[PDB]
Amino acid sequence: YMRALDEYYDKHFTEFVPLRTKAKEILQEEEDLAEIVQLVGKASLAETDKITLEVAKLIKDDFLQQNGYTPYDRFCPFYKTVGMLSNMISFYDMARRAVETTAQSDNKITWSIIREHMGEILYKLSSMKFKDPVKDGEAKIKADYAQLLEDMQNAFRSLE
Amino acid sequence: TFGYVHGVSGPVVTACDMAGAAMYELVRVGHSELVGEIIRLEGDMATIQVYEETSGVSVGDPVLRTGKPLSVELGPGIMGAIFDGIQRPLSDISSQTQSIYIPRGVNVSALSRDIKWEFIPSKNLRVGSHITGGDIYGIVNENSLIKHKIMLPPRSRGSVTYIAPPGNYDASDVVLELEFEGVKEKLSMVQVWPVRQVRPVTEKLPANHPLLTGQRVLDALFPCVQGGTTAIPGAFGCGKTVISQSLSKYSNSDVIIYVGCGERGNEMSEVLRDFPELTMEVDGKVESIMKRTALVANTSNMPVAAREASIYTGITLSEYFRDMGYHVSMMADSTSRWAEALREISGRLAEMPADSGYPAYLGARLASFYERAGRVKCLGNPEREGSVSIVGAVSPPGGDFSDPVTSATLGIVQVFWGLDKKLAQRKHFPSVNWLISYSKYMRALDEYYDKHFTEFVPLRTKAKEILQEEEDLAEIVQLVGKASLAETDKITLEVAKLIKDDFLQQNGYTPYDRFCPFYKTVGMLSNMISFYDMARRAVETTAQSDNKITWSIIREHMGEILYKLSSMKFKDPVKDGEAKIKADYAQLLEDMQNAFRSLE
Amino acid sequence: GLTSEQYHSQVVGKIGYIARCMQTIDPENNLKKIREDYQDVLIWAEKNYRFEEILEASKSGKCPNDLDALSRRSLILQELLRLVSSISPFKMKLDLIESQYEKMKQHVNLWKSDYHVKLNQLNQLTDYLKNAAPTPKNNFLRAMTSVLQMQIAQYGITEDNEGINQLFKLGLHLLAMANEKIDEQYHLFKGYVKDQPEESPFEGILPAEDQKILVKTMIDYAMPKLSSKVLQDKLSALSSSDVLTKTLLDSIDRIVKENEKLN
Amino acid sequence: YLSQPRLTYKTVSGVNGPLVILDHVKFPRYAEIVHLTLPDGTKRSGQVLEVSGSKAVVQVFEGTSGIDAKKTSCEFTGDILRTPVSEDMLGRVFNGSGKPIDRGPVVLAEDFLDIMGQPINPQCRIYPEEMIQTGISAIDGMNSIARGQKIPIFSAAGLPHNEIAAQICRQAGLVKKENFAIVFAAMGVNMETARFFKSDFEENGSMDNVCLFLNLANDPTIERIITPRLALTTAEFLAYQCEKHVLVILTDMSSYAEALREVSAAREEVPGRRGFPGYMYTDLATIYERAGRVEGRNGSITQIPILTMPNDDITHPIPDLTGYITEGQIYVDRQLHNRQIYPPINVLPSLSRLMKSAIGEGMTRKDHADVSNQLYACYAIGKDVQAMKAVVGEEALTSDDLLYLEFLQKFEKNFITQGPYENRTVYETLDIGWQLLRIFPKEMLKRIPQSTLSEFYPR
Amino acid sequence: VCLFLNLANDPTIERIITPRLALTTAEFLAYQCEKHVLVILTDMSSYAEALREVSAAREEVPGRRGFPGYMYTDLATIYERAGRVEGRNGSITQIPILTMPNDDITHPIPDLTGYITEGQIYVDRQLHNRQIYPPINVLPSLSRLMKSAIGEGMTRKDHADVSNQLYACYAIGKDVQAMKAVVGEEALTSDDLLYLEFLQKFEKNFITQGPYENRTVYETLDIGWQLLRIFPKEMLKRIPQSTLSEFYPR
Amino acid sequence: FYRLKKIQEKKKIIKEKSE
Amino acid sequence: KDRIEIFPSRMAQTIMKARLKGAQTGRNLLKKKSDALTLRFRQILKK
Repeated sequence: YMRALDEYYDKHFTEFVPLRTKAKEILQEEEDLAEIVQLVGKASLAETDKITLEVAKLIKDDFLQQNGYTPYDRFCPFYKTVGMLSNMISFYDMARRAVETTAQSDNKITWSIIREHMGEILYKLSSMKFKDPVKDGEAKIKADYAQLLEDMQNAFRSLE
Repeated sequence: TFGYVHGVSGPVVTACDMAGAAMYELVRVGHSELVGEIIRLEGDMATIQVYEETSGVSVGDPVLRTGKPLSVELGPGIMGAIFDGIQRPLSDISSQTQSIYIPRGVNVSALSRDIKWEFIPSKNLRVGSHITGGDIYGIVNENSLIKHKIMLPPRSRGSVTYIAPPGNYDASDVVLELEFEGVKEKLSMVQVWPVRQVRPVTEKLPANHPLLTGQRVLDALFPCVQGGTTAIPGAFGCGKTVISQSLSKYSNSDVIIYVGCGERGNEMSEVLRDFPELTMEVDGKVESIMKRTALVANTSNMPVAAREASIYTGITLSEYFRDMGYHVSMMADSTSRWAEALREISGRLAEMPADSGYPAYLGARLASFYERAGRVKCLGNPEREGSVSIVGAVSPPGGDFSDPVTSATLGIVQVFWGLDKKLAQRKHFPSVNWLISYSKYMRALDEYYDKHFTEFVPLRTKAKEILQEEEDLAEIVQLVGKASLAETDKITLEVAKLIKDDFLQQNGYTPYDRFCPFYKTVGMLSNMISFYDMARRAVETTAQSDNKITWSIIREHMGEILYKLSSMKFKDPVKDGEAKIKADYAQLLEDMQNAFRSLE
Repeated sequence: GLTSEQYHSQVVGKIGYIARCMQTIDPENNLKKIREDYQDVLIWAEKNYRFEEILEASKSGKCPNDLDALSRRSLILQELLRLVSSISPFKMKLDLIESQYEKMKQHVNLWKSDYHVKLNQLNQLTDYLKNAAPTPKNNFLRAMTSVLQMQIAQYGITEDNEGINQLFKLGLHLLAMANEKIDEQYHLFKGYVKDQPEESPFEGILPAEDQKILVKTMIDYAMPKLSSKVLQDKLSALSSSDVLTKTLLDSIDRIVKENEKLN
Repeated sequence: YLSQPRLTYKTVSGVNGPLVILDHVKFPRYAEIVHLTLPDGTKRSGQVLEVSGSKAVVQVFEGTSGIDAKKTSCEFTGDILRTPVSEDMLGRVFNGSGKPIDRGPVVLAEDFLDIMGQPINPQCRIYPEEMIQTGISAIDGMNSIARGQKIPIFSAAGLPHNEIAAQICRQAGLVKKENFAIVFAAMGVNMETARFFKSDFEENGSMDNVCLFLNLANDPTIERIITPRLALTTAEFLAYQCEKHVLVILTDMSSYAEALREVSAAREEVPGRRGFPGYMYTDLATIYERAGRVEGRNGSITQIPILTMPNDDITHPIPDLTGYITEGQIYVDRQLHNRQIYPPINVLPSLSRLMKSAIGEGMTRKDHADVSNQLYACYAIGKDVQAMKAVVGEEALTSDDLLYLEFLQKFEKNFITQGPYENRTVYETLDIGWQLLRIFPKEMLKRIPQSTLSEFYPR
Repeated sequence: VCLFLNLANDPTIERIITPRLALTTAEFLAYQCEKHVLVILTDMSSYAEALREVSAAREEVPGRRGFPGYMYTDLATIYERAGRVEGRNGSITQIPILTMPNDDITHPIPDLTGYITEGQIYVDRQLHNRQIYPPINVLPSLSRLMKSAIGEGMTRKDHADVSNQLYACYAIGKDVQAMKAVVGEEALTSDDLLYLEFLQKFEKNFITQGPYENRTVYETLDIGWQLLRIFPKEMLKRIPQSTLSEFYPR
Repeated sequence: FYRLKKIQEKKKIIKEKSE
Repeated sequence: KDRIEIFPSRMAQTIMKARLKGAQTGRNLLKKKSDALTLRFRQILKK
């Protein structure tokens, strides 16, 4: 039904379709990379592969994982779902931007640098799931996720 | 007489009033006279497996009982013909009905009765002279290339009461009449024979004479014998075309029979579009091999009984020509597809499924079919030898030889040529693998070689041994590299590459070596093995000296000889006669002797 | 092997066939030795037994009924009859017929013998000419085959005769040679005539009309190569010859050479 | 013509599943059509599944629900099923049994053809030769289809094989280096997908060429059995009588084989391998082999069966037999689809055994075969290098391997990836191929002859 | 010799009775004329498939791979017509020959024949492709009456121990080959190298034999000892000291 | 397959028993 | 031992084909790793 729903998305959640495509792409790349990782080991991975793995874990644990018995994740409205996915995919985009831009150069950026540089940002990306529409408003949740995006942009701009 | 249809459930028709019907007799069901085979009797009823679509048959439809089981009509007019497995002549159906379809329940006579043939009676025969099964009572001048020989049917004998004088007759004319125990029999030029009964022979004989294919790799390393049996993996890029065309054009087979036994539509279209175009030289004139080839060709949507009957129709025509004393070569194009036709018929009958789904008797049917091959002293009075060489292909699943059809075929057959898509990719024509391939007739053919080509046998042994050695020298190269091999085994490698590139490789489109006579093949391999032995001698007799010889020394000193050996291919049998090629190869031997001696 | 009734039917048939081959190879009882060797199979056709009667005899073992022995005897006679037929108009002495019969009977396996191979080759050369129409190659093959038939009649095939071996070696090559290569056909035939010890090989063997056609053929090939009218007419003079001769060929060669030296 | 009036029997002697058994039938025909009236006035067609003596077993197209003895009437139509064929049905949408479902008229027949047809005479069939371009680069460049080839688009459940089929339908045509027709035939296509086909072909202007047969997932399975035969009968009319090159796109032959299974079990035959009938080979052959060029008629029939491979098992009877009868395979691939490449045609296992006839000068262009071979070789070497990269690391790669990785990326991103509504002529696909092959210096394009490299490579 | 022939194209159902004719003649000669008859039954696979053909036409309950449910009983009706009888000097050896389909010794024909017969001489592709003749792969071979047909006063008194030790050394050599397939020459200890040396010299000396060579049992046992001597005594774990101290040294 | 074949045969025999 | 000791079924056949292809992927990747190590080792010996 994706072909049909792309119209509804381009009218209501215009940004959701590319997020969906990139989420699927990330999941598939991580699936591919795990086969090598288990057969040989993680040493040979490039920064792009490391970021793909370490964002796919974020998606698989903190977006595609839902405790249906808790008050906050008994039901995830679509504004919350698209906000979560937008933040995660924005993190993917900007991490890959940093490493791609600084590759083949002496002032090299790496996932090993990014993780320690903005450990808080990763914690909040993980914690996004806990926002509770039943008490937090739609306005509050949207504002919080936009603030996380702002913090992410500031952290990346400082790392750069 | 007529029966009447009493039921129809798919192809299974059930006919009443068939008291006398014979099991496995053919019947013509319905007003369109669809063909069907009596697969069961009960009381005075019969169950008829109708080959063609039954849509439209109705209760009460007349069932015309053919008097004979599934049978082939044998007589003049076979040559150059195209037949469906049931012996329906397609080249006459299309012409007469002016349509691109096989009319449902067509009833075209297999051999045209309209065309007049020239018949010359056997000069000795006269009224009152005794005549026996298999005797030739006359010759029909079918072609410039096949003098058809009109034979008494087996199981027929007596005293001549009438033999037609020489002249123009057609299959409808009673050409002879004979008498036995007062009973009288009239015989036209056309007889009939069940496809599933082996035509009798006075005496089978040991397959004893080479089946030349003109391909060096086939005639030298993996021979088949006139009357022998062969297998060929059929695949996309392998190029079975080469073997089929080489047998058709250049083999010593006096006659060729093809079988399609359920090809793909367009795959069969290729064969039917090609074969008429092939040509052969006979007595210094270019002739079309359809003067000596008959094609039982059919596609996969044709009746399943047609696909399963194709192998037997082909082998029965080939046995007819064998009886006339020709050296027939019969090529089946996919016994795997014939086997699937068999599996389908078995499934329709609901028999118990045997190994991996094929019927309980696939192995027996294959065994009997191939066993019908052989070199025989034909029946009848004029002493004759014929043969039928069954070169039927088999199509493994992706190269897996364990499926019942391929495994039984490789157990039954005696030669296997193993064409290889990988060598075809490497641009090595023929694509014969020369490691999976094999031939079990070598012991039988040593007799012939010890008479005609006395020196070929050691060369065969040595060549196969060289190539097998290289099979391990390659892994040695992988382990430690080419620089690490002793000089003797370096020589092994370079001569093995010489054999690969310039003996076993044969570009089939060139004039000089499209067809490689056996004298030329034995000469080529003799010179190459002479070089091998001389290089081995040079290295081995100087291992005991400081002036030790090496491949580098040999190549730099004898580059002319190596180029000459590599160019031995180009010696053209059509212009460079047998004597000239033999003298040229002997001169190469002289030069090689002198070069090795001057190095020594 | 064969069924019992079929085997005995074959025995009857082969007795009849041996009788027929005898009658065709010697319709006058000239070959007494052979007819005595075949007396015990010839008797059943000498008398007018019906197939049923001879079949009962075969079943009872009264008549010779070993099928392998019958095959061998019939084949020894069949190759001889094929020889006598292949020579066709070139009749052969009774004594030579007998010697060849004896050799064939001695031989181990006729269907693998060089006797049979030579008969097969001669029958190739004869079958092609039976139908082939008159053109240079066919005329050459017919001339060489007539000479070969004469030599076969005069010597017999059971010997390594150099002349007959050469005639085969050339005739089969000519037969295999392409039809469009008129030049090489001529070269082969003329080379044969040149090498032949006899100066006029075909005299008496061919009829004068065919010999005249052969002079006409050689002249027709030689003439178009020339350049001078005088020399063309000097060659045309040779067309009157009734017989082909090595010296006449040499004269033709002289004149073609003289034209080519004028060129 | 049949003058005699039809016999209508109330003699129903049984109703057993989808079958109605009538007795005292006068001279029943096998495969005779029947129109039977239920007690309440409804009407249902049926086909005489079997015959014996005075009995006739009628497979009612719709269920037997509501049928009874003593009140159901059953008219025997006195002839086998026949399809009315014309050119008028070019540009129409029909349900599985020839009834129009586009609110047009019932077809005014140019002829009545027996839908079983007859097998084309193998001595009249001709080799396919020239190309049919589908617009989809991944098969036009690398797997081109010769006129008369039968080449199936293998695909697993969920992959966009229906979308690919629709794109082929909307784009296909002669290479035009106007007598082309298409016969779409959806078997067992769910309602949303059928609506997708209908509205897509209506909207994108292609309906002039396309005769579309739809057997919805919940239409009678006997109508599913006879849909491919209706499609191919119309294709034979339009090809071998109207002399226009037809492309037959049979969709979900797995959903056809399921209907074949249902009809066999209704006949009460014992199952064959994997539950399918033993004769499935002959039947699928009867469907496929109604294709190819015929001597003396300037038309043809190309086929593109589309297969839902169960469990992705290429050994399953449907794909195995379809590979035996057809002449290639085009793989729709799940890893590509997940990576969100469209058309996810995996060109490594894909093959077209008759591509060698559809290409070359005068058919597509001089360099088609060479560019296809070189693209395949570089794609495979790139996949090899991509497998190796994760093991040896990027900086352990040589410059040539980096070229191959770049080529792999841009071949999956510019050549394979097309988007549903982008139509690329074969010439455009070849030029995209060259734009990718220019990633390499000429010396690496070892499968292209120099005579071609020198002509096409520059610029 | 008395041949019964049912060639490849003769009737299939007749193969059902051909073995029974042959064994009936064997019984007439052995138990009434007192000959020592050796019976050969060629392609009991081509027999079992005739059995499957008839049983399928009958629709009898199938066993494994479609063969009838009673193929054991039928094969036993054939085979168990062997052995010797009290008071009658003759005997009927039997040497059935059968083609194991796909070389698969778990196939019903070889399996049931194994359960019925007194052993099996197993002929091996992995040796025939190396051109060892005869390619008797002893490791799966078996002869249930060797244990009593050998010993003191019949052949020789080391025979049992020699045979058992050759079995063990051959098995360990095959295992060492399968191990070096993983770990290569370097990782093998001298004992594994000893076993590989034994395996080579065993297939070269003991199995390999001229097609017209007639080795006595004593020669075969001595050739067995030449190989057992490849080892130090303590590696001949299957031979007791009394045997070893007498035969091992020489 | 064998079980289904057996059931089919038994149904045929039932038809013969009833008719 | 000869067999993996999974019980016959279509599920088992699917799992075994997946596992066979997994082991073949492992074989290919480890063979390429060995080729990298071997090329480096040979280079290092030459130097």
